[PDB]
Amino acid sequence: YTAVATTADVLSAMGSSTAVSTVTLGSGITSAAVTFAIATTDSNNTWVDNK
Amino acid sequence: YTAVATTADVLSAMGSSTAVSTVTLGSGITSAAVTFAIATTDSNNTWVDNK
Repeated sequence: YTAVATTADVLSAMGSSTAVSTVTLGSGITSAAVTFAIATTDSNNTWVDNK
Repeated sequence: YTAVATTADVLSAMGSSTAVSTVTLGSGITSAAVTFAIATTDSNNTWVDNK
């Protein structure tokens, strides 16, 4: 009743891959990265805030 | 030399259909509209500024 409560859930409502492309294309000042390979061949791709 | 010049071109830089989906999905406070049918079925769709 002093600090606001949190009811975090795994919604996955943003699940669509095309939707993720939309949000990562028109994002603000961001530094989003992708891990897309297994640990023996893993990598991270870091791109522009909004491109 | 006083009024700025204009060199507008047909860019089609957002030619990809998903690119237009991104710009109409991540748009600001807009009123973007779509006409998607011919004169005998012509209409217009108006939707939320960013949804």
